[PDB]
Amino acid sequence: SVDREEMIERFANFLREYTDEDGNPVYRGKITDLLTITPKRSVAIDWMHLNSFDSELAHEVIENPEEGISAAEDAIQIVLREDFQREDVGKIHARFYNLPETLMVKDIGAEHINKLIQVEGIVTRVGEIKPFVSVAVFVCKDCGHEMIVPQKPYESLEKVKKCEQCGSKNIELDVNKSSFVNFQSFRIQDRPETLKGGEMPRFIDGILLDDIVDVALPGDRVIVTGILRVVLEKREKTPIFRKILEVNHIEPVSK
Amino acid sequence: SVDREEMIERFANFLREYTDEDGNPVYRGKITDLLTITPKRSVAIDWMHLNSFDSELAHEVIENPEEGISAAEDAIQIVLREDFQREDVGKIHARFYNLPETLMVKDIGAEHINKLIQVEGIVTRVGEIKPFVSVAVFVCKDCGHEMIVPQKPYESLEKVKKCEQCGSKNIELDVNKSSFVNFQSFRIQDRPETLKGGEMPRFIDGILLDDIVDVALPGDRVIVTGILRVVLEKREKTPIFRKILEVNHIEPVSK
Amino acid sequence: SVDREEMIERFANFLREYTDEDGNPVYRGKITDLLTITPKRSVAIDWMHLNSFDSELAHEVIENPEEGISAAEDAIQIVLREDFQREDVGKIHARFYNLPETLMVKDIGAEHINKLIQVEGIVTRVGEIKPFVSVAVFVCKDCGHEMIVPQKPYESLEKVKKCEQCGSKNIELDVNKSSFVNFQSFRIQDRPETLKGGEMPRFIDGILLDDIVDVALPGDRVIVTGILRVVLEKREKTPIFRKILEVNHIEPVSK
Amino acid sequence: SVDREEMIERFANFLREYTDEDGNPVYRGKITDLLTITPKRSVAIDWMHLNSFDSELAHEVIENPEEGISAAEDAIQIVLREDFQREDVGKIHARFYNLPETLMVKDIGAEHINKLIQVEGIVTRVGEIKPFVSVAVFVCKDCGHEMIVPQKPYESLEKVKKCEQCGSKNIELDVNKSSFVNFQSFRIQDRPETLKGGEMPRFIDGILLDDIVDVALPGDRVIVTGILRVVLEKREKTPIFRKILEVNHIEPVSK
Amino acid sequence: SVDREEMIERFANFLREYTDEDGNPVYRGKITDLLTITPKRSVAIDWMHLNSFDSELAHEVIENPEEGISAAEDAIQIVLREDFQREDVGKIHARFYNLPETLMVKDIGAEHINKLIQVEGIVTRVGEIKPFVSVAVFVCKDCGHEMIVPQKPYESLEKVKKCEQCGSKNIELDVNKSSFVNFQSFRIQDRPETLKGGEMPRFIDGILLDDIVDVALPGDRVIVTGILRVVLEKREKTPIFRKILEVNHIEPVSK
Amino acid sequence: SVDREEMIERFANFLREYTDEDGNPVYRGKITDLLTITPKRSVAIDWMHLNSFDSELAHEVIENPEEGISAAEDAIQIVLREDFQREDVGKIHARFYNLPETLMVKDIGAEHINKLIQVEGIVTRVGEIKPFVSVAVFVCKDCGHEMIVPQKPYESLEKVKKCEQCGSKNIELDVNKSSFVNFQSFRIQDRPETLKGGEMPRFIDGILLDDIVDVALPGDRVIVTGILRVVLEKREKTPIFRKILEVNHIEPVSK
Ligand SMILES: [Zn+2]
Ligand SMILES: [Zn+2]
Ligand SMILES: [Zn+2]
Ligand SMILES: [Zn+2]
Ligand SMILES: [Zn+2]
Ligand SMILES: [Zn+2]
Repeated sequence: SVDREEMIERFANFLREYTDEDGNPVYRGKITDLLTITPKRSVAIDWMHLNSFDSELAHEVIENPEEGISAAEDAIQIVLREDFQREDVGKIHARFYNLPETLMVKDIGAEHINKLIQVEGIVTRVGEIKPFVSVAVFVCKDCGHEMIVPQKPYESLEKVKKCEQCGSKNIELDVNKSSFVNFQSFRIQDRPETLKGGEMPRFIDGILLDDIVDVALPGDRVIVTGILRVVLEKREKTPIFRKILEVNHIEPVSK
Repeated sequence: SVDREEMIERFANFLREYTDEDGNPVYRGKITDLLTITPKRSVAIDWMHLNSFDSELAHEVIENPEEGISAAEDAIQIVLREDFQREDVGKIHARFYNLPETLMVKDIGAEHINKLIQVEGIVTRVGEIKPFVSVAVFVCKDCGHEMIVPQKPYESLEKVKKCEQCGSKNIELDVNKSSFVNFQSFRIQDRPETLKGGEMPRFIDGILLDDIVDVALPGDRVIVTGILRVVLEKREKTPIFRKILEVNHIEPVSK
Repeated sequence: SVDREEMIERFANFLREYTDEDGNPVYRGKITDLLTITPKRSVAIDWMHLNSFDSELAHEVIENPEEGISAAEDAIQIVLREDFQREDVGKIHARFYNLPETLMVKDIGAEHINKLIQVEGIVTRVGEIKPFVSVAVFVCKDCGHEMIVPQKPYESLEKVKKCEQCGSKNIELDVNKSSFVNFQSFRIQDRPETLKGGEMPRFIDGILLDDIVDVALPGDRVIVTGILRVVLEKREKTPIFRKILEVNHIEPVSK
Repeated sequence: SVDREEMIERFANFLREYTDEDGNPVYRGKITDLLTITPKRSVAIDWMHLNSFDSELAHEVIENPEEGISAAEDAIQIVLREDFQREDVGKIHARFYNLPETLMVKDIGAEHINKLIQVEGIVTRVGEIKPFVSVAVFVCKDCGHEMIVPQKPYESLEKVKKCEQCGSKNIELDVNKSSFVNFQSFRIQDRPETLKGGEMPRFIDGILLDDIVDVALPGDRVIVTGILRVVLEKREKTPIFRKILEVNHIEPVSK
Repeated sequence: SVDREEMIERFANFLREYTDEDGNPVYRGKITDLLTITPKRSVAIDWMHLNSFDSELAHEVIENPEEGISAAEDAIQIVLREDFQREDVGKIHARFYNLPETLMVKDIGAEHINKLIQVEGIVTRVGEIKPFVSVAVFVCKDCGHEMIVPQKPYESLEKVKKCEQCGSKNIELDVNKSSFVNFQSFRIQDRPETLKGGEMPRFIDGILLDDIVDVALPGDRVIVTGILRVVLEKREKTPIFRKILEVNHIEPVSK
Repeated sequence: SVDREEMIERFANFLREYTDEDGNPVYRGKITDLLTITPKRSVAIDWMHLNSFDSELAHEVIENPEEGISAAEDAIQIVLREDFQREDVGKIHARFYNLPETLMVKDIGAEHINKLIQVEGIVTRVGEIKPFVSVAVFVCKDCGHEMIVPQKPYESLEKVKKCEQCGSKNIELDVNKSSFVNFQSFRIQDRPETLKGGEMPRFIDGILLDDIVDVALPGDRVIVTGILRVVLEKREKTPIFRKILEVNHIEPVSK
């Protein structure tokens, strides 16, 4: 594998040095679009650009999308600070698109768990848009100590009943110090055009966070990139799992 | 930010010194209307008046509506005592209206949590009117000690199983010493006129207390000001939240 | 307020000394009607009579109906013993009627909790008639000690898991030593004649005990007097309350 | 009241000495009918006979039907042993009929709890016939000790988690040593002939044990004697009760 | 009663010595039919044969069917070993038929609990055929000790949370060492021919094990012999019971 | 029985030495087909081939399919390493087909528990395809120790609340180190052609793992081989069991 520390360096270097056919550093341009009047909160990164620049790294985001995306996001922060003199910008997402192989909902299985995959499909359902705690801060009601606990949208809420410093059992979730972002579920199934003869469309539930929330409604067909995540079924006692697609990138397709 | 102590002083000074086009101190007049035969229990404050008089403070009520409204209410109490020789008047509400930006139900999201927002919409549902304990007094059944515990209409009831003085586990809610006000839920969604082409109306549940209860019924379109509050969903184990609008001001709009 | 001890003295003196236009002590007469063949178990008291005789006390029953009615009932017991030579008569109810202001079901709110109110309305529902334990006696299955615990018809049953004398956890409810009276729920809402133009009738659930049970059925319009009581909603975790009218006096009205 | 010990003596003396118009000791005859080929398991006792012979005792069965019926049943056992030389006969029921006042289902209330009452009515429902443990024997799975615990058909099952001798928590219900009798529920309501003008028939659930099980079906109108018993409603937390009629005697009436 | 030890001796002697009209020992013949190519797993025993040979014992199987059937089955095992030189044969059932009195479903009651009864009726329902653990073997996951716990098809599963030897709480049900047989429920009610004039057919649920499973379907009228067993109703807190017929012998009847 | 150690040796020798009519070692060929471009993850083994080569072993897979299949799979791994110089190949399934006796769904019973059986039938239902943890790895959140716990698709998930090394109660399921395969339920019942005259089709639920998942849909008639497994019914307190067929081999049949 590729070191975390090192992976960032190669991502920084990719952003600032990759050029298209005419020599324009495209990622410089994109990183610039984070600074305008009505800015963007994320950088869409074309996998093919990355693969042509550093294919070893390109493969490591599909194999380890977690440390990969995190590395890229740190890198974006670096070039902002070093090259644009901007430190006080928020979380900026790294959103990879246009992956080598694009598979169908029916093709998704155990061999994808924790790996970035591209999926074509059609949106069947969309949730209402609720707040998610991306980072919860628990404050000790007694000694006043603060504890930072990042959360995961597909997992359950990780509380902490005991104070890490004084050890009192009087703790609460501090909504002001905590970090919320918009959250939205959606369902996506295989497109009935690519199927049948008497076949059954399979589906997959997925989640959308922050800036990519609300991009789609029922009927829209889409290409989405994401991580395939598993979580045990309701009862929490069967060795069988429920699969959710933590979306990293969406875009419509003109039918 | 602005100090609590200081924030009150600026609010007092705003109430007694702000004048309209002709020089009538309007808030003096309003504070006066608390003392008539069939009095009012609140002072509607026009944000624009405030902004023109002290814009730093005006912005601090939208950013910190909790300490802001509380400050204003204390100030009302001060001018009553100092300028009208009235101390025995009850809780008088500070109700801010006419905010700079007025957003739609569909626009409400994580970025509004704990911030005063203005919302235009249409009332879909209204609850029946129940008593709420705005302040509960728990009395020790054993040593007879009294404990004051203010409540929040959107949160759950905060009991106290242990006596703060003698430490006995025999305590009850004393309905006479406790403070009740009327409570009423309502639902408000985006107005179908400002939507569609095939779009879905989003909604938000909201709460009404004391003097503003029962001001509206299903069908009425309204402009409401309030705080966007979050509370975890039923199960209390998912890091996803339910959003409620603790209303600070309502008024109809003649359709 | 008025002392409990003293309040009784003034009620005794009201019963035996108040006379109508011709000088007949009406309450002497009423107290007498408790002693006939098919006696009554309560004395209806006309508020106006009381107000004209002792208005300070008359106001204290509307403000403190609990200690007020209780005081009056003790007084009845006194005149029975002192003036009729009767000690072995049961609980005799004090039932106040004809109060100064008579409000509607829609007018009932937080500002009435624990205060005697008069309400006009129409009966929508009536419960089946069940036994209520007005006074429960718990007996220790071990040391045989007896403990008296008066109950409230709108509250839940107050048990006692521990023996007050020997401290054994083997206790039961002794049905023979305990005191039961008939109990009956009913619903009353605003009369559709005093409403609408497109308005919604509000309702209130209420309870009837002992001699006043079974006085009314669905369709009958009535004027009832009673105490407005609150109790938390099902879950027992929301600071919102359910309101029940513990009836102190009912009478039909010929429509 | 009348002593238990003594009450038996007067019952024995009633059975063997009471004579009708011609001098036949009727209860001797009845007690004799317990000994034939297809015997009876109970003695029907005509209240009027008893009242004319010993009215003090006759009133004590209506006031204390529990110790009264029990006394009578012990007495039957005495005359069997002393006068018929029969000891090995089973439980023989004392079943009182023809009481002074016969009231209607709608008349039944809190003033009857634990008192023998006569009721006329019509059977609406009958249960299927299940076994009831009239006496449960619990055996210690460890030290083999036996404990006798009589049960009540309207109450719940009284277990015993702890051994009275060795104190082990390994105990079970021994079906062989335990005593079972047939049990059958039924519903009886006021007869529609004795009602209306727009009136609602009230009902009461009742239970039948052993030899009187299966005596009636839906449609049959009956006069039943029995004890009015109370037991708390489902939740077991409201001071309101459910009333059941533990039947002591039934007989049809030719409509 | 009759001793267990002794009871077996008389059963052995019955099997090998009872002869019909011509002197053929019929039970020798039957015991022989356990040894053929497609053998039987039970010996039907005609009660009348037994009664004529040893009526004291014949009555003890109707009074104590549990120790009686068990005794007979041990005896079959004895003659197999002693007279046929066969030890490795499985559990062979003793299935009694043709009892003196044959009663109807509606006649079955508390006076039959734990006694072999014959019943005529018609099959209304039959369960699907599931495996039952006739003998469960629990193995200690820690010290590897094995514990044998015979089960009852009408009772619940008797686990054992603690190891009888080392006392560890890590135990599981070992499916390989445990003994399973086929199980099948059925319902049988009184035949509508032997009823009515406006009468209601009563029913009884029953169970079938091992070789007698699947012998009947809905519509078939049958004569079954079995034990009447009781078990408490769902809640497990009312002293009322549910009755099930543990079938010991079935046979069709040509309608 | 046959030793585990030894059983493998005989299986290795069967794979590499068994030849058909022309002398081609068929299993060499099959093991070869695991190595191509789009390889297979299992070796279908024809029972008849095995029976003709080593019938003692052939019978031991039907009697002990668990240790049998496991032995065969180890053997496949041996020939791969020793004869193909391949060690890094995954789990490869041993899938036995064409057994001596092929029985019907209605014929399946307690006498098959834990034995490989062949079943003909028709597919009625098929589950959606979920991930199953074939091997769970639990990691200690405290001392970082790893524990391997193989799971069973028909059983429940076997957690481990205590750390095997440090003994901390802070443990979680590590999805990355854990092993997942696709899982799919299906229902199969007797074919209506081989039945009736007024007969009822019986059914059996079954499970498919890994490479054999998704091979069939409702309507397809099939011959499947598998293990008959039992597991207690929902409540987990009745000695009755639910039967599931852990499929070891499927194939369609052209109707
Ligand atoms: Zn702390
Ligand atoms: Zn205290
Ligand atoms: Zn005690
Ligand atoms: Zn014991
Ligand atoms: Zn052990
Ligand atoms: Zn550890």
